[PDB]
Amino acid sequence: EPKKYAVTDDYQLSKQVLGLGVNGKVLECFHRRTGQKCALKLLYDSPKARQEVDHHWQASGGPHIVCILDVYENMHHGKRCLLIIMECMEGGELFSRIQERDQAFTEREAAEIMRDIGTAIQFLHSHNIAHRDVKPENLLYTSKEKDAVLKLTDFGFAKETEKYDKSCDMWSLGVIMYILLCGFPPFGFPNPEWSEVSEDAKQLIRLLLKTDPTERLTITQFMNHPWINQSMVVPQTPLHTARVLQEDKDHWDEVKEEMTSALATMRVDYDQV
Ligand SMILES: O=C1NCCc2[nH]c(-c3ccnc(-c4cnc5ccccc5c4)c3)cc21
Repeated sequence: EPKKYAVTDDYQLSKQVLGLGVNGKVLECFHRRTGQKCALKLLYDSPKARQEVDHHWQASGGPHIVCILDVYENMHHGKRCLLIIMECMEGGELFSRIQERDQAFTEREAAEIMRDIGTAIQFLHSHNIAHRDVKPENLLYTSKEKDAVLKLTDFGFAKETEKYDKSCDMWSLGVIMYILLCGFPPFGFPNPEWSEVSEDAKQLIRLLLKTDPTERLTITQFMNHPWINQSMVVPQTPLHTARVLQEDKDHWDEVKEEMTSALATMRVDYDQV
């Protein structure tokens, strides 16, 4: 299953960094014989690294999941490492693409995005995998083109399960959906940004952002909600999202940082009350 020969036999590596995960850095690379641009995640070997490889491998091929192409077990700097070769997500991050629109971003488009993310979580939860770190850095597009596909990645905190772990994914969906609809995170629905958002959308968010994890919707309830299930019928209402993301771009790193912190807090064995 994992290739034991040198990854450089098959791939020409670059030093262009494409992203950073808890277990390793993500580099650009090129398949030596097809020329296809790909992404290489370098994981120094460990049980956590073996878990990530195992979980991403099982999830690879599922809807809206970044696909693994190859996995290599190599020696690097005298250390045993695992190299995950993934499809190159040349469209970049979800919210950067929205930010780079001027053009109308509609509530229907947010509903289609959320349905895509929910489809990925639905696949994972039906295979007893909870992601536990769904966040802007992990939501990527296959290309900069209009027909790009949104996919989830990074299984470094994934866990084979537990209703609590799955409810942390559902909380992530509510946070992402909140930002999708107004351009700032929930950490009420203030006017003017939320003035014209439908009642279905605000109802779904409140059901996902319950403080009590047992009160949060499951992914099945999420996918059956009319805002998701009937996402095509969702009003084409133009949102403030792109404009707000541009206006607040200097604070975007802080938004990502506190979401990362909130997600890590949900993963601790024992937390304060
Ligand atoms: O596992 C991860 N944890 C943290 C972030 C991340 N990005 C990736 C990743 C994977 C594949 N392609 C990319 C990628 C992202 N952004 C790009 C922008 C422009 C060109 C290529 C890009 C590739 C990123 C994986 C991970």
